[PDB]
Amino acid sequence: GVKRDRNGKIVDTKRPLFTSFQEEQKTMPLPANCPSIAVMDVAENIRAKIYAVLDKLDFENLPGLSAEDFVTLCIIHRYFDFKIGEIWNEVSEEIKLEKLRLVTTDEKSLNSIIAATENIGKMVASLQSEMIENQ
Amino acid sequence: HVRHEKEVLWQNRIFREKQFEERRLKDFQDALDREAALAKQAKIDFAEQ
Amino acid sequence: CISLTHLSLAGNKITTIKGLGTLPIKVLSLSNNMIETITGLEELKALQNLDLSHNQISSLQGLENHDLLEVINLEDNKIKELSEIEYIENLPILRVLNLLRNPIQTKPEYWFFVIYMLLRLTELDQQKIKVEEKVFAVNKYDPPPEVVAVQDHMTHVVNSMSQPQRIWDSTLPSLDAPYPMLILTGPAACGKRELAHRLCRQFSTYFRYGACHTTRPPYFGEGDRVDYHFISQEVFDEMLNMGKFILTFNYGNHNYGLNRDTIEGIARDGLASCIHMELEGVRSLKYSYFEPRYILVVPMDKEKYEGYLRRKGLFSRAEIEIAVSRVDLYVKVNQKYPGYFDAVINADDMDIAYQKLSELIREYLGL
Amino acid sequence: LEGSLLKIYRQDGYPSKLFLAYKVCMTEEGHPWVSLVVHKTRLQIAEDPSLDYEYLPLVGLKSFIQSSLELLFGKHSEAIAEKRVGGVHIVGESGAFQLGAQFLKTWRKNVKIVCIVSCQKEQCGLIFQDMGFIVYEYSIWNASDLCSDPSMFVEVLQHIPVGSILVIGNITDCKFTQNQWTKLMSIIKSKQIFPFFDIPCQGLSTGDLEEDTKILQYFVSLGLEFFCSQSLSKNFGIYDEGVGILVVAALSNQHLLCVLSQLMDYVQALWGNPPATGARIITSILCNPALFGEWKQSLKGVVENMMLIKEKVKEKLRLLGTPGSWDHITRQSGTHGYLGLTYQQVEFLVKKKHIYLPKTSRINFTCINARNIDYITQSIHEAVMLTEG
Amino acid sequence: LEGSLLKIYRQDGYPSKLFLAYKVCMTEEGHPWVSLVVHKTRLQIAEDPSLDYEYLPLVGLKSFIQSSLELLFGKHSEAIAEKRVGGVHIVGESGAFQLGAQFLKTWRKNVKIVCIVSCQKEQCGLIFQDMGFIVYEYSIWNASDLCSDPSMFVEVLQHIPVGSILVIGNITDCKFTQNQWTKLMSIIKSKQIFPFFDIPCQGLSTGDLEEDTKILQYFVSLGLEFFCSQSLSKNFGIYDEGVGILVVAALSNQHLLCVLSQLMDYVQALWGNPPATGARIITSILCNPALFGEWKQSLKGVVENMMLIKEKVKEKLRLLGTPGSWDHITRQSGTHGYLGLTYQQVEFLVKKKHIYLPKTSRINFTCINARNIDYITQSIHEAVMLTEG
Repeated sequence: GVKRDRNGKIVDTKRPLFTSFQEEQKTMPLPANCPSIAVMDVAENIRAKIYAVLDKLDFENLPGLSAEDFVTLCIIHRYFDFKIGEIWNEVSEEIKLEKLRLVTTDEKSLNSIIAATENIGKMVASLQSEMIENQ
Repeated sequence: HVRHEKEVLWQNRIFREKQFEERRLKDFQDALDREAALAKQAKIDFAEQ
Repeated sequence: CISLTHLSLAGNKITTIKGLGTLPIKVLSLSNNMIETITGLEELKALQNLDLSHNQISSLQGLENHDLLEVINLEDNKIKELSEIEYIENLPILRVLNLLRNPIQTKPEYWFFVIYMLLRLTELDQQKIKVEEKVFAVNKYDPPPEVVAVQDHMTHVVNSMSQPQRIWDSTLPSLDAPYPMLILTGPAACGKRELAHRLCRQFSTYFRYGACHTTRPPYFGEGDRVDYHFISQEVFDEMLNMGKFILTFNYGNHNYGLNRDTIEGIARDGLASCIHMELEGVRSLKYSYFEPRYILVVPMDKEKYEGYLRRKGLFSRAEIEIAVSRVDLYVKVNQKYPGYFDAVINADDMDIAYQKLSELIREYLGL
Repeated sequence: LEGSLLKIYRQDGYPSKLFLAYKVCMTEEGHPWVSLVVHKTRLQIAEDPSLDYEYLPLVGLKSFIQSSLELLFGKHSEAIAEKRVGGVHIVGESGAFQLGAQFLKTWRKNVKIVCIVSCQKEQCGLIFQDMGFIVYEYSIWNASDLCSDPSMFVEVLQHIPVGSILVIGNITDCKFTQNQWTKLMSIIKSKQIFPFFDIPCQGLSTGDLEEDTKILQYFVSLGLEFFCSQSLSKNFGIYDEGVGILVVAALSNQHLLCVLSQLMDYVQALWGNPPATGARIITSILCNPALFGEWKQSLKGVVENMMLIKEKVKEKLRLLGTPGSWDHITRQSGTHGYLGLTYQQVEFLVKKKHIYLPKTSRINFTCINARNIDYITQSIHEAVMLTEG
Repeated sequence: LEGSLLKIYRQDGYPSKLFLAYKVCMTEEGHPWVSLVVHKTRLQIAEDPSLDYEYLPLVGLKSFIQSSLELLFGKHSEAIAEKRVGGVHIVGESGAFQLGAQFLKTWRKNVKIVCIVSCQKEQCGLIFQDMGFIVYEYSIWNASDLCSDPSMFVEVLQHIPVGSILVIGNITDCKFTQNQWTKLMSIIKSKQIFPFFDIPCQGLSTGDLEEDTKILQYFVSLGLEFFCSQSLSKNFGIYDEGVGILVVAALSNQHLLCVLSQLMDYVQALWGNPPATGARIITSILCNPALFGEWKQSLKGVVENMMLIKEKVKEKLRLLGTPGSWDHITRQSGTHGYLGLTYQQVEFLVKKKHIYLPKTSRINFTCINARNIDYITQSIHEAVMLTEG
């Protein structure tokens, strides 16, 4: 359910990792024992495991360089940090509906986190366009 | 990680609860201390007179 | 005129006020005058309502001698200094204050500083000082114990996050059996660091000491990168700016913090870690999710610790009383809070402390 | 007092006498149930060299307060902070009732109407009639289903008058649905009923601390106003401590402070300072994750000790030929429940087998053990034979 | 309750600020002093962590209650053989009155009247009148004596109506003379008056239990109907745990049984079950002869320290030339004693010297030590000369 263009280019800098399931899901309290949105995926995915297996084999210096390889390598490399960012973003969105008011000290750390995440996403999109131009 | 820190700063709402808790401690004593001093003002006025 | 309960000379040419002395002038309105000082008024104790607006008054020390002064009005004057704010703070009855149109009125630091000092004020420049506003001014000036600790830890998290990261060796997959970590907190060098070193001596196959960092150059007797990471203040600040700090604590205007890589290096092998900790660092640690075994090491004999620090030599005169006060504070905090620390051991004798630590470790791991 | 039942049980020379009815949670050795974490925490507490010898706080211990509020109002509760609930570190266990009675006779003296379950008649009536409050009964316990049936509670919804002091006993089995619950509160709010709760055994009533008072969390989420009593030293293992907590619930924020302005004078004129040393074990489990977990599997062992042993005893009764599968025994929540045995069967137990129990056939299932489980099943079985027919 | 003294002392920033009324038992430095037996007491409580934690009944763990019974009865007298005397577990600083005043009001229907001391009314009679009572007052804390004075006491005794109750509270300042004992007895006999006593600081009112109870020993030898209010949270000093007892005397065994039954009912109402931690902590020091004797010796030493502080304050105030009599401080007994200060001296101390104490100035002299008392007396002398001059 992850969407790209007609060639495989990233189309988002805020939530590009949201699949169809994340998009159809909203912010509500979870069921009694049903796992969260990420738990079942992590138990049943091979997404974050490709990052680990590439790390086992020297992630950044291997033969077979190309545009698609560059795009996928960058996506998989930044996926860990940006997925942590997305988890804390969905935590913030749930807090938006919690109303269980927290101290404003929690707001500034979240602001810094989302600022860094947005900068990372925008630079990743620019670097996508940059390798496309290179090829 | 931050869920724990989210809950710890939820307990900082006790400080936010302490905001008015110690206002009460002072709002009815910042008036009595002013009122307590008025007890020594009118007793010597007519006494001197 | 001893019976003079009120006096009013507004709009006159009063240069300086004299002669009044101890008159029971409860209300004094002297606006639109040429008043320059506050002389003569200081003993007007019965003066609760003072009006000196549209005047030429600058210094206000002496109106604070009006132990009953409740309302002060000095709008449109030549007041510029903030010392009178501390002076009028000593008024337990000052409830209304007016300082508009003044040059002092231009620096909102005056505004929130009046709000902070004068918690007894109910009104400042014709507004009512609010409930949350006074402690907002509190959190604008002084750094709160738990709240400055919170801000330091949040800034640590912000700077550590803002850089690329990696799966840490200190984070083990086993949730209920993670990397074994130990924290021994207490006053300044009460042997708790020596206790940790002794633990690494006997339990060499179990533990390995973790050295805290510092902004301070190497003091004599302390091994570099073994007791403290004696780096400069600039490197200390930078390696938070580079995303490697999670905590700090300040001693003698020198900050001491923990780099994550210190835990990563020891956890990279599998042997446990032991680090001596301190109050501000403990606050920053408890605000975090980190899971060591919290241990407070305190010598209850405050006089013995006092003499020990005085005879240690490397400390000046004032460095002993601070540590004694910290000892007492730790004792009170741990004796008042149930289920607070995982363990607390005496530091009056290193031998009994180490015996207690050894039996605690043996009952922990079932050795 | 009428302590003579257990007293003559103690005087009973019958070796196989078994008072299976004293409500406190047991080990199978006849001791009140203790856990290893209790002895451990007693061991670490023994290392305290110095003392803070001043009066203990009256609001309660911070971790203890947080635990009490989250158990009685929810892990995700909002009424905890803005004084829509209450927690007061009272003396003993009946101190909450007496403070509430003082508040009633001071402010709510205009109402002398009390609506309760029949099992709470004498219990709460002692305290209420000590100040003149009239008590009215409805038996929401079922003498046929041998549990608390929701149906006569939906009838009691019409039975209850307006604006009474509702004392709640064992409503766990009165399992309404969520819409039925909403109808229940719509009836209550239309009658201005002010309820009074008491949860001294949270954790062992249903096996989960949340499920015991989950209906209470949903009560306070609607803005209800009610008092409550709570104790946790019982189901934990340290029974003898006996220091409870008064729990308030309301909507207005400043009114609780106004009530506390008088409660302070009350508490000063009544005791002044209750103890909290025993509560250190309580927090030692309820705060740390490893001890919380270990004591939770200890609780699950206790769960197997009553309700799983309930099932095994029932299977043994079926094997012995006891008519009817005593499923209501397993269906009764908590460690205590009526058997439905008549007077002439309780008397058979007490005389022939000297298995003592109150006249209402309400035994305590934590007293059931696997040591002489054959004897217990045989005693119940022969009671059924010789007294049912 | 405005506990302004300690809180303002803690929140003050003056380096030479000094508090003279620490709420608990003091060293020469301001620490929560304990007898050397408490360090052993904690160790000899921890030898039994494998307890099953059996409840405390309405009577409680009668080891503690009985030990305190022989305490307040006197381990030296023979009032027990008269089987007219009993006692009941109380909690905190007020349960003794909560039982005794309630019983006296309820069952002495013809006697709703008491003549009390006004000075110790703040501690005794406020709880006494909390049980719905009508009280006459003798304010024997004379202006000249600045301590409890038997003169106006016996003067009010003369005008006491037939069928009243007499209160002799924590006013050991009135070490009533033998002639005053006989005059009191003669006035009581002609009117059938019921004596009442309150010593919340046994071993602290004068130093030893027997000296605190000297006139109490005389009354016990007389064999009268009297109650003995007491709070072991203040005499032994478990202010944290907060546990004590009340003692009743009557003229027959059936009356004593009625007292015991009514007080058990009042216990079931007020707290139901007494706490165990404080009870066992008190037991550990009461039952053990070594701990009990050394506690008595050390408490006598602390009381003599208090007396030394009183004498030193008096002598330094008279030496510096401070106006007014000063032997009134030594006339006062127990850790509580006035200084006879005016509002102006107190306000000057609070403002400039940051020494906090009420106008009555009933300071705990164990707080003051021989190290800072010189500066304290100099500051008081300065306050008096600058405010009263």
